[PDB]
This record gives sequence, structure tokens and C-alpha cells, in this order.
Amino acid sequence: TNPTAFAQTTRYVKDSTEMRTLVLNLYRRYLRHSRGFVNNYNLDIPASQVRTKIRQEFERQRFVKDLPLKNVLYMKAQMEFQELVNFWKQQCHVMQYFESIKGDSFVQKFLKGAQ
Amino acid sequence: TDLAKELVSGAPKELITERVARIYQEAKAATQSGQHNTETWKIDWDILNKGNRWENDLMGYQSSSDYMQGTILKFDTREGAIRFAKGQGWDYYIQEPKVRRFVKKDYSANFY
Amino acid sequence: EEPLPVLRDLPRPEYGELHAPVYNPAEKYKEQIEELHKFGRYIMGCLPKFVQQFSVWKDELVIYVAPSALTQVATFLKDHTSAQFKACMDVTAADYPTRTNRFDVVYNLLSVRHNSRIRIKTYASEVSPVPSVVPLFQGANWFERETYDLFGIFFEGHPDLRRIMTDYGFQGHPLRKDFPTTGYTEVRYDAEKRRVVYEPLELTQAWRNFTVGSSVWEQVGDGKDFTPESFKLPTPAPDP
Amino acid sequence: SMMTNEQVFSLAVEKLLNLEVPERGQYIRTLFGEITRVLNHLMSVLSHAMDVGALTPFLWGFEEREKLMEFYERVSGARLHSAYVRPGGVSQDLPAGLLDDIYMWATQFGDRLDETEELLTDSRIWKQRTIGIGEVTAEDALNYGLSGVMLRGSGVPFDIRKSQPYDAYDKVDFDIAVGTKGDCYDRYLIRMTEFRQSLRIIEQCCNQMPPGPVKVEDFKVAPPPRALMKEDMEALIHHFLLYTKGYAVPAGETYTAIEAPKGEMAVYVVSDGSERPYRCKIRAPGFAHLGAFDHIARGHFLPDAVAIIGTMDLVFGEVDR
Amino acid sequence: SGGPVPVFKKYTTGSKGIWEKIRQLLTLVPNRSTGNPLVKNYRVPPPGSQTLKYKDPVTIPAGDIVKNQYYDRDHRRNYPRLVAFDQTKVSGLLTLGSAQNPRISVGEKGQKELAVFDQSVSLSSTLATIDPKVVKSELLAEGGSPVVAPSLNKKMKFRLTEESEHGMYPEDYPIRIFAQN
Amino acid sequence: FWPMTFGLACCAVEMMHVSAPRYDQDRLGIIFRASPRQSDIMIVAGTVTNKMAPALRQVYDQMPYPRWVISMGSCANGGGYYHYSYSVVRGVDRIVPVDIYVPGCPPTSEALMYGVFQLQKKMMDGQTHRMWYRSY
Amino acid sequence: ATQDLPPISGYAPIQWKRNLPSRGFRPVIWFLGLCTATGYGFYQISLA
Amino acid sequence: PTLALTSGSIQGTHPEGFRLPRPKTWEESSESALSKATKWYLLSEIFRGLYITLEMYFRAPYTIYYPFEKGPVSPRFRGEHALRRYPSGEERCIACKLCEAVCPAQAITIEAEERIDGSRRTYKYDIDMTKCIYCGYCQESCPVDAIVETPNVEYATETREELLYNKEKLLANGDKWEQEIQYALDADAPYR
Amino acid sequence: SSSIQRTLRNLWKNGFKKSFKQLQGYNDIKSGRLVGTDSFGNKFYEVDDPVEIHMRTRFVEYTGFWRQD
Amino acid sequence: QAQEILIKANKGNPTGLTGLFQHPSPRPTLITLYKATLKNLEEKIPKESVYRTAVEAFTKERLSIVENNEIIEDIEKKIGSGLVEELIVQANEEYDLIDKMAEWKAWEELEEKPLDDQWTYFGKKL
Ligand SMILES: CCCCCCCCCCCC(=O)OC[C@H](COP(=O)(O)OCC[N+](C)(C)C)OC(=O)CCCCCCCCCCC
Ligand SMILES: CCCCCCCCCCCC(=O)OC[C@H](COP(=O)(O)OCC[N+](C)(C)C)OC(=O)CCCCCCCCCCC
Ligand code: SF4
Ligand code: SF4
Ligand code: SF4
Repeated sequence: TNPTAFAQTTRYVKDSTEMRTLVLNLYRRYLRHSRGFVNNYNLDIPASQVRTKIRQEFERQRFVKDLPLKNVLYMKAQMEFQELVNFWKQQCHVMQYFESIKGDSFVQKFLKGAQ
Repeated sequence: TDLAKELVSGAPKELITERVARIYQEAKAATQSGQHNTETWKIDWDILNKGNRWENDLMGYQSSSDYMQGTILKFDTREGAIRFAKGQGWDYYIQEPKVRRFVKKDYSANFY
Repeated sequence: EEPLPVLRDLPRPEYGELHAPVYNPAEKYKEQIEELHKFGRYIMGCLPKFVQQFSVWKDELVIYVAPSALTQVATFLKDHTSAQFKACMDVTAADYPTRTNRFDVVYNLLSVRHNSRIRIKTYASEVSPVPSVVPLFQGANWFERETYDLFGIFFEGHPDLRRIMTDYGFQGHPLRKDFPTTGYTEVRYDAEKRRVVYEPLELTQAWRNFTVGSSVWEQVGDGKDFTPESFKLPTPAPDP
Repeated sequence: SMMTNEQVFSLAVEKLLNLEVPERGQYIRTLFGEITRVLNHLMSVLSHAMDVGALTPFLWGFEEREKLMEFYERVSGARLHSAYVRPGGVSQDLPAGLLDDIYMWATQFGDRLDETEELLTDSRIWKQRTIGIGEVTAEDALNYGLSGVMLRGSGVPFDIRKSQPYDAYDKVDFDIAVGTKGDCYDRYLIRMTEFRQSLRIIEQCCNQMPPGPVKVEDFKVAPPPRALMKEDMEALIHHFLLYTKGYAVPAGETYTAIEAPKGEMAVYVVSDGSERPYRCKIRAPGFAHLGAFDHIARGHFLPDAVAIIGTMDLVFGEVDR
Repeated sequence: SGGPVPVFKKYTTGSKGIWEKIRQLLTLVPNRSTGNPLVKNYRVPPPGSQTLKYKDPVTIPAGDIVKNQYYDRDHRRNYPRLVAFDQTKVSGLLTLGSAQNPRISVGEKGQKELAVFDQSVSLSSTLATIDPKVVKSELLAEGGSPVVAPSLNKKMKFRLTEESEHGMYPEDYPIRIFAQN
Repeated sequence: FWPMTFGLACCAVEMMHVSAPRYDQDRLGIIFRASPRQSDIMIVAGTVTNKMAPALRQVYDQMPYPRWVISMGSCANGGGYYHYSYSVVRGVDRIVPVDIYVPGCPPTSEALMYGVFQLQKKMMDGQTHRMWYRSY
Repeated sequence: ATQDLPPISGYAPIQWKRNLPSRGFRPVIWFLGLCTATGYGFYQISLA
Repeated sequence: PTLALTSGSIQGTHPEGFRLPRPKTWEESSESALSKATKWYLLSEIFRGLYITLEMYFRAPYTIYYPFEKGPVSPRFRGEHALRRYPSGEERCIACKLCEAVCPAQAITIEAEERIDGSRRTYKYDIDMTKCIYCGYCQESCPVDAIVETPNVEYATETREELLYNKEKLLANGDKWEQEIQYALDADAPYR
Repeated sequence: SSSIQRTLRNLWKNGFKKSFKQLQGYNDIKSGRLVGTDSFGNKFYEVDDPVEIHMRTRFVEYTGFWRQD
Repeated sequence: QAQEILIKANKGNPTGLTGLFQHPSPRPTLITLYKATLKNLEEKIPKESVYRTAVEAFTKERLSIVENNEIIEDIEKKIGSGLVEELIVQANEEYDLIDKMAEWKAWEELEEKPLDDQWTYFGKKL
């Protein structure tokens, strides 16, 4: 049994410094494949917008401190990277991923029903 | 305990910022003398103030948008329920079960 | 040349009032229960450092170990001559939110050599790692992938761990007890977007919870004791 | 193989319930267990031959499926999804005349198997598509969790009906075919022998079918008869509670496996003392077989993959349960 | 043994007269059936027109009106209990023996030894300081021989058979037939 | 009448028995085609999952007109046994337009043939070229 | 009688072993027929 | 004493003759090279397979001419649902809600109250035919045989809405199919 | 069952008009003894011909000529 | 020293098990594996280990059978653990297990105790 393309062996990193390098290495791989993501899935946005989106998602977990949470977050990011590069996702999923979009006042929610 | 396990659970953010769960022990039914259901601690979610239930006009079905409306977790101890709720970062509150006061009961008291 | 007989018209036997034995089905396992107790104790004696405890139910033996002891016990149960469990038939998990470690990771081994089956039980949390038995059993590759997909258990050392059942980009682990049975979202075809899109879940008829009708009385008692006499702590002789 | 799927779950619940099926019930699940096995092998082998290019044997055997599915519908009312085998016995007793109709089919089914082998067994084209294709060593078959024909094709004589007998399989005589080369052609030959051995078992079940109840004589698990329900106070209560609350199963867990036509099918059921299972892990032999596809089909050509898929007897409902 | 059977003994529609003689001449295997069920025998009484009068079968010990106390046959509530053996209880069984072969002192002197295994007692320490004959007789079997994994069915044997017995493919085909033995 | 080989789940087994000698769909001119280009009938026989829904839509769009869709079984009609599942589409009509619904779990081989007969009755009532003359 | 049961004597035995007897002449006869046909065929070709 | 001395077992003991014999070489063939070549060149088994296929060409086929002919049916067959009546015309169902509880797919919706005359009757009985798995649990659980499954299968509909049966549709089905249901009941009731 | 002699016997028994209607919907020429008629008008027959196969001893004659339901 | 010993032959007559070939020197290979196994136990594993006690008991029994039976069938019929080709595989795996057991130090105290609530199911402690 040979592992699929871009498959990494799951490993639990016990060093916080080493974990930072692995995230940085994975961060560059996302940026390098940004044009490939545009070509494979036929997106309506340029590769520059994809890299902005990738940076925004990475910055959402910048201030995560717990090392056990980092390993799960890094592992799922590797799985997401493998899914995109190998064209396993359908083009509809990637289109909706970039189709993500001042809140309403109290009265505006009140008049319509709110939640 | 302190770990924010909701960051990796995959559940939507609305479970934390918009929903309230109740940790409670089921009260004894007034129509039955059994107490088996009162031996376990359970967690359920408060209903949505709107959209919890509405009537479908085609067939009279009970339509809903609350995906947690039918979820009831089972726990063996109160501490386990609190630890799980804290682990998932849920907004919760505990309803302390009512305890029955003990009163001596004998057949002689029917005349004395 | 003869015609075939009409099976309908053939005579049939006449039976009076039938009789049948009345015995506990657990009685037929008396040899299996005692033999597994001795074999389960032999494994603990061989591995006191790893075997936390063992249990025997009828013809099923379960070995309970820590996550740090999974590799050693599985290696012993695979290569020892007396216990040649070369086949790992299943790797599964179960969710127990009450405990500090939610998940019980279960390994069912088969020994075609001695016609025996054994079970290995360990525990995991949402973030704690579990050693991967893929190097030992190559058939556990897909089972561990399925366990992660439906539970989220961290299998360290898996050559290629990813989703195997859920849709690409699925959020959540369905077999967790806190995961709603209907999920969070649903799909439909959007005419404007000319494609299938995910939308928040709305049910025309909400799932009705009839499980609240469970009995308010306990149904099964404390059961009967079937422990072999050779595995009960002795009672000391009375006073002189 | 619908009725075998019900049997493994029924056995798991019965073992947890500490109950035993009566003698006639066990024979019925054995009789329809092998009728189910014949149905599965008819779908498995002929579709495997159809994928290779043999279209005609597929049509011949699918009429035999119609005759056997009529037996499914006669005892349950459903051609395919017959919820007949239930924890504690079977849903209903055999209708009168079923055994005669089963036997009349049995006297003829032997010729259908021989005519099937006329086009495949000694064909040079068929052997060039199966001999040496998808070879699996005995060492690797165990390590990948292969079972059934996949395991027995590599020289390992292991069968659950012999390793752990269940439901009157210990009261019938049958043989197991074991391969030597571990390729597709050996597995085809084994599945044809299992065809005749299943027909051998079906004949014995017809002759040795005993009288008696078909479900456990315990109304707290098995529904009472309708006539007794409408006359007896206790029968009505048990009928009411079995259909509204169900029956509670003592707390515990089990791992029950049966020799399914696909291989080893097992269920890991966890009970909490309630009327609903706490966990039900379903072990699919096809799920394990497909996990070894990469290890088996590497180096072969594209048409060999189609043969390897067919020789594993893959149903993706079982795989994706 | 399921040897060849003549065509007229199988419940299928066959040929008659001259057409039967022609079939025997032209068919390679004349004893094979056409597979068409007999219209005059197969399913002639339909399941909805059966004349059998069905009666519910009941056994005497478990389905009678007398001598039929339910708790005598209540196997569901007499299920085996779940018992787990940790290293503390195994050490107690190893040191004090079992109830089948007691090796525990009598009276108050024996209850002191029992109370030792009410807290954590490692099995490795127990094995370190113990008479080796106990291990060879209780933990091990047959004077030190290892405990082999017990079989799920001790009657699961096999024997190699030849074509004249099982009637399957001859010896030149790459499969073999194993009987019950 | 050329359907497309699109068997998903147990409903497909009954679809195979329509091609079996007992019913012999080929006697009515029914041939199953492996490519959407050569097929004008789409028989959704099985459960449609969210992971499968985009593939079903793409295959449907690749069929040249005129094209019809048949929904067979409870899964394709409204989800059936898996209606309240997290990964099951509650009816194939959420993705593609359905011309006829065949009930059953599974629908019998005669139930499917009856549904095909209903569709053929609808097709014989088409007035495509008279619509151009009178309605346009 | 009040159930579905086999006859008192039981059902007659069925055929379940392999029944695929060989048919045709020996291969040498077919080879001779091919050579005889080839010989006679070339004879008529030569005459023409 | 057993095979534990050598760490063996009865199950692990291969039977006599388990080891394969030595494979044959080219000098040990039973058939001559000319005989093996004649079969190989003249396609002996291929013509044998052709002859068997031609035999079926002169046999009766299995095809039945649906819808002019129908396949076999049994009284236990499960098809379209119906609500039945007593011979006096009164509805059999007492709105006991057993079928709603058993239903594995939760395809049954029941609402009930006291009738105008005081009878325990339902005023809303819905079955989602697109949700039902046609499993017969509702028929088994009915204490008055009110809900049954007719042997009918030819009710495919143009629109999915038509597969949402209310009480009026189910009662009409019971009146329409009462005679056929009586056929099945008279032959299957003793076995229940 | 597929013999031409069976078709000729059924053609003679039925007649031209009856057989031609079968040649339009039935795709087969069949004859049988009348069993009865339903409220809709369909006629039902049973076949006594020994050469008919198991599942083809009963059939219906629909009222319509071009379409059957 | 360098005692290079063949465990699994890659060629030769088949044994009836796919991928398992006949061993050219059945008896001599088992003798060296058994004797090396006994020596390795006495140098790595302490005496009080139950694993060491059990392995010596059966390794000597299998060594005595190999050294007293010239016929291959009689060796298998008394050990009862498969063919001799399979016995060589078992001897190699048992030899390697002893080396892993020595590194694990699996005869010491329980390395990790379970929690108090660990093996409890629905309120009942196992
Ligand atoms: C005449 C021109 C038309 C036919 C040409 C081809 C005929 C076969 C040639 C090779 C025969 C061979 O090699 O014969 C040998 C084989 C097998 O016999 P075996 O294994 O040696 O038997 C064992 C030894 N016995 C003989 C003592 C028992 O016989 C066959 O399988 C004959 C096939 C007959 C069925 C098909 C015949 C009609 C074909 C379809 C119509 C075109
Ligand atoms: C001198 C007389 C000349 C005779 C002329 C005819 C020769 C025919 C070919 C013979 C050789 C052969 O069929 O060979 C078989 C080849 C190659 O097989 P292989 O890889 O070598 O294995 C076999 C060798 N063994 C056993 C030593 C390992 O593949 C095939 O199965 C080809 C199948 C083609 C079937 C087409 C039939 C169509 C219907 C025809 C009837 C109307
Ligand atoms: S509707 Fe029923 S038969 Fe059809 S695919 Fe779904 S479960 Fe299977
Ligand atoms: S047949 Fe089964 S699934 Fe259908 S309505 Fe009745 S109980 Fe529900
Ligand atoms: S089970 Fe019968 S009586 Fe009870 S609610 Fe359903 S239809 Fe009515």
C-alpha cells in the first residue's frame, strides 16, 4: 500500500518551536499552490484574492496557545491541503468557500422576528 | 479542562454565542411511582425564541430550524456533565434536582 | 417413465404436545469462560507493565490497556506463539462524554491459528494521541481513517489519515453524542448559481423524540454470577 | 444478502439478551441463510462475469433469483428488504407448501450451476482473465483483514460456520473449498463450490425441518400472537409495550460475527440497559476488501482492476454503512 | 450423494414422444432440465388458497398453564454479570489461591491477608517475591507450559478429500475440498 | 426508451430485474446506456447523498435534450429510511426536476415498469411541433 | 398438519455434484478429419 | 496433558496431506502433444460453449407480458397503505397511536381527540409514502387491523405531493381495496 | 411456447378481430377460457394450453385498443 | 560471527499456502533458531518474568521434537502449530519479540494506571 500524493504521516509534535516551523512550511505550500487552485477549480477570482483568503484563515488561529490544539489544527490543515491539491473537492465546494458573503439594530431584528 | 476543545470539534459557532444548554436531573413523573429516569444527569438546549416550531401549510407538519431540538445527552454524574459542558465552551446553567424530605410512615399512624 | 409424485399429497407426520429444555444460554459457555480467564490472566502475567485489567463475558475476552501500551500489547498478541492474532478484523470507537477520556478505542483481533478471538480496549480524548497499529496490521488503515472521520480521534503514525465517509470539507464528527443526528446543513440546487450549494438545515417535519417514552422502571435485575470457581477470592475458614 | 445481515444483528441482540432461538427457528434461519447465500453468489459471480464480458450467464442466473426472491416474498411480503429474521427468532412461520416449492426448485438448480460452468470454468478466455490476476498471499490476506473466499483462496481453511457455529449450522453437513494460488480463478472456483454446498445444505434443511415455535416463547421480547392478543389481558400489555417502548437489553457489549456470503460480517453492539442500542459498529468484509485494493491491483492493467473489483464482491451500501 | 439425476425426476417441463428422442440425440447432457417449472405441480395451490389449518405451536415446559412459573425460564434477567480482573485481584488469586483451591489461613489470621488486596497491589511485585511453583501451577499450565489461546470450537477439524467423495473439480484444478472430519 | 446506468443503492437491484428474462425490458425497446450522451432517461435508483449530489447534477446536465428523470424508491423520492440523516438529500427533486415518482422500498420490478408506462403515456401526449404552430 | 413440515419419508435426493461429462470424438480423429478435408480439398482444387 | 507443552493446538494442526504434492513437468502430461494441440488449435472448449448457448435458443423463455400478465403475489405482500372499516362502516382505528410509535421511518403523523358523539377517533392521519420503507410494522402493531398494506404497487405519481396521503386518501384506499385485503387476511391471519 | 403452431392455434380460436387487438397491445396471440369481467370492463381469461409456462396462465384484455393501464 | 539464515524462501515448490514456499533446510534452521532463542532469553530477560518462563518451556519442547524426528510430517504432527515453513516464521517472530520485550521492560510495574472513572460504564464500575 502506497500513500496518495501529498500525504503526510501523522505525528504529535511535543515542541512548540518545532510546531511553528511546520505551520510556516505549510503556509508557504498554500501560497505556492494558489494559482493551481484557481486553474483546477476554475475560480472567478485571481490568485491574489486566494492568497488573501488563505492568510485570513491562518490568522484566525494565530493566537492559539495550547500545544495539543495546535497538533489537531495542523493535522486538519494538512488534510485540507491534500484535499485541494489532489482535486478531490468538487468545484462547487470551492466556489461556495469563496462565496462567504454592519449588523441590524435591535428594532430591525425586533420587527422581523430576530432569533 | 481549560482546553478550548470547541476549536477542533467542528460544531458551528452558534452553539457558543447564541444557544443555552441546561444541565438537569429529570424529575419524577407525577403519574408513575418509578424513579429509574431520575438516576442520570442530562443536557438539553433551550428552544429558539423563533423558529423552534412552525406549522407546514401543505400537511400540517411540525417544521423546525433548531438542529439541537432532538439532542439529549446522558451523563452518569453531575461532575461529568459540567466537565463536558466546560470542555465544549457552552453557555449553560444547572437546575439542582429537588430532594424529597423523609417522613416516617407506619400503619399504626392510621389510628395514632 | 413414472410420473412425479405430488408433494402436496404426500403424508405428513403427526405430533402431540411438544417438549423443549429450559436452560440458561450462558451455561453452554462454561468451558469457554474458564479457559479465557486463564488465557487473560496469562497475558497480564506476561505484561504486568501494560495490562491494566481484563474481563471475560461468555466467549469474549477483553484486554484493557493505556494508549502508551497499545503498541506493545498488540505486538505481543501478534507475534507470540501461544497467541498468534495476525488479523485485526475491526478497529472502532465509542463515545462516553461522562468520562474524562470520552472515547473507547476497540481492537478486535482474530487468531486463525488457534481459532480464537481477543479484544483490546484503550481510551482517548478529543486531543490525546493514539498509536496507529497500521505498521502492525495493514488492514487497520481504513478502520482508523473511519474512526477519525466519525469521531476525530488522533491516530499518530498513520501514513495517510483523512476523511473516508463524510463529504469533502465536512465539519464535525457525526458519531459524537453531541453531534445532532440531522447535522447542521443541507444541500440543494441553486438556479441562480447553476450549482449545488450548502444551506443551513431546515426540516419540513422536525424529528419527533419518542425516546422520552422509556420505561420509568428498571427492566433487568442485577443478573446471575457466572464467575468460575477458580477465579473467586477465597473465604477464610471460620473460627476454631 | 439481506437475511444474513439480519441474522448477525439478531444473534448479537440474542446473545446480549441471554436468549436462545428454538429449534425450528434456527433451521429456518439456516435454510434462508443458504438461500440468501445462493442469491448473493448469483449476484456476485454473474456480475463479475458480466464485467469481464460474459453477458449470457448473468441472464440465466437472474431468473433463478426470481424464483428465490419469490420465497423471500412468500414468507415476509418483501422481495428484497424482508425484515424477517429478528432478535429472538423470525417474524412469522413458514406458509404451507413452501418446503415443497423450495424442494422442487432444488431438484432443478443443480443443472443451472452446470450450465453456468459450461461457459466459464474451462473457457480459455475466462481463465486468461482470472488466472494470476489479483493474487493475494496467505500472509497478506490475514494482515489486511480479508475473510471468506478472499481468505480461503490463499490456502487458509477458515469458515465462521465451522469456527463458531450458529443457528443450526452445527447440524448439517457441508464442505469448504480452499484455493492454492490465491488469484481470481481460485476464488471463482470456490464460489461455485459454495453454490453446490449451499444447495446441499438447503436439501438437508427441507428434510430435517422440525416442528415447534419459530420465535422465543417469551412475550417480553417476542410479540404475542394476534389471536391471543385480543383475548388475553397479559398478551395485550406485552403487545402494547413491545411496540411502544420496546424491550430493554442488559448493559454490556458484544462482537458477533457470521460467515456472510461476502466474508466475515460482524456487529459491535453496546447496550446501556435501555431499549435503544448505545452504539452499533458494523464490520463490513467489503470495506476491508476494498482497503486492500491498492496493495492487490498495483502493477496490473486497467481491465484487471474490473476483475479484481468483481472478485471482491463489493456492495457499497455494506462498505459505506 | 448428489450424483446425476435423470431429467424426468426433476420438477421441470420436459419433451414428449419424438421430440424427447430428438432432444436426447442432440443435447450434450440429456439429463439436464430446461428450468421451466411444472405448471401442474409448481405453486399450483397458491399461498392464498392453502387448505392447511395453522395452529400456534407451544412447548410444554415453557408454554403450559401449569408448572410454568416465569422466573424459572427468565433467562434475560439471569444474564451473566460483568466482572473485570485488575492486577490487584489477580495478585490476590495468585497469593491466596482461589475458592476452588484455598490457600488462605483460617479465622482472623485469614482476614488480615484478604484486607491486603483491598488497595492497589502490583502484580509485578507479587511475581517478584513468590514461590515459583505457584506460577508454574496457577499462572502457567502443565508445569510451566504457556497458556495457548482457547479455541472457539474444539470440534473444528478438517480432512482432505478426493473427487470421488466430494464430487467437485478433479485434482488438476487449483482448489481443494476439506470435510468435517 | 434508453435509460442511463445510474444504480446507486438497493433500488438498482430491482432495476436489474427489469432487464431479467422474466420481464425483459429489451422487449419494449429499453436499453441501458453507460453514457449520458446516449441516454434520454435518468433513473435515480438509490440514495442521493450530499457527497454524491454534485455528481448527480453534472451527469444530469450532460444528457442532451429531450431528457426525463425518474425517481425510484423512498430514498430518491423523499429520503425514506435516511430522511433525518446528516449526509442524505431529502429527495432527488431538490437537485433535478422529476417527471415521475415510483413508490416502494424497493419498488417491485412491475412497479418500476408501471412508472415507465406512465412516462411513455406522458411522452405520447407531447405536442412539441403543434405547439409551435398554435401557441407560438 | 398444523404446520409446514416435510413428508414422513422425506424428500427424494437431488443432484448437486458437478455434472459436465465430456463429449465428442478423440482429438486425433478431429486432426485426421482436418487432414482428410485438406487433402480432398486440394485434390478438387488441383483438378479445377 | 495437551499440546500446550509445544504451544500448539488441535486447530493449528494441519490435516494429513495438507502440503501440496510436487507440480508436474512437461514430461508427465497424460495427453500427447498432438492431442493437446488439436484441442488448442481447433478451440475445443469454445465450440462446447457455443453448443450449450444454442441449446437455450430452442427452449421456452421465462418472459411474462406485463401488464397483461402479473407475477406471483402472496397474502403477506406489502404495498400501498389503506385504512379499513368495520362491516357496519365505522372506522376500525381508535387513534391508539401504536403505528406512529413503531414506524422506523417516522412516516406516520396522527392527531386525535374526542369525536362529536364521544368516540375515540382520529381527525388527522398522514403517511409520507416518500418516507415509508414499506416494512409492515404499522400493520403488525395495529390492534384492530385498521392500517394495512394492499398488494397494490401501480400508483406511481407525476408529482411528489400526490404521495402525501391524508386520512381521506387512506380511507378511500380502504374502501377501494377492501375486497383484495379480505383475500390476504383470510389466508394470512392464522399465521399471525 | 414460442412455437409458430401455438400462434396458429390461438389465431384460429380467437378470430381476426380478437387476435389483431392482441397484435396491437399484447405483442402475443393468446387464447383462453373467459373467467369474468370487472366493473371497468376488462376481461380476464385462464389458459388451458399445456405448452404455456408457469407464470402465463392468466391474462387480461383491456378495453382500450391503443393504450393499456 | 555471521549466521545468515533463510526464514522465508522466495522460490521452490509450493506448500499449499499462497506466497509460502518450501524451505530447503527445515530441520537445521529450526535448531539454530531455537538454540539462539534460548540463549537470548538468558541474557536479556530476568528470571522472574513469566514471559521468559513460558517461552523456555515450549521452545525446549519444540527443540526436542525437531532433534528427534527426521520426518517433516512427524515434526508438525507433534508440535501442532502448522507446517515447518510456518514454524520457522513463528521461531523468527518469537525471537524478535524477546528483543522487543527486553527493551519494553514489560516485567516492571504498571507504567500507567487508569483513572477512577476510566473503566466505568453507565454508573457500574467494571
Ligand atoms: C465439422 C465442422 C464444425 C465443427 C468444428 C469444430 C468442432 C470441434 C473441434 C475440436 C474437437 C476436439 O478437439 O475434440 C475433443 C473435444 C473434447 O474431447 P476430449 O476432452 O478429448 O474427450 C475425452 C476423451 N473421450 C473422447 C474418450 C471422452 O471434443 C469436443 O469438445 C467436441 C465439441 C462438440 C460440441 C460442438 C460441436 C458443434 C459446434 C457448433 C456448430 C458449428
Ligand atoms: C494448423 C491449424 C491452424 C488452425 C487455425 C485456427 C487457430 C485458432 C487459434 C488457436 C490458438 C488459440 O486459440 O490460442 C489461444 C490464445 C492464446 O492463448 P495462450 O496465451 O497461448 O494460452 C494458451 C496456451 N497454453 C495452454 C499452452 C498456455 O488466446 C485465446 O484464448 C484466443 C481466443 C480466440 C477465440 C475466438 C473464437 C471466435 C469463434 C470462432 C468459431 C466460429
Ligand atoms: S428506497 Fe429502499 S430499496 Fe430504494 S435505495 Fe432506499 S433503502 Fe434501498
Ligand atoms: S410499513 Fe413500516 S415504514 Fe412504512 S409506515 Fe408502516 S411502520 Fe412506517
Ligand atoms: S395502530 Fe391501528 S388503531 Fe392504533 S393508531 Fe395506528 S391505525 Fe389506529
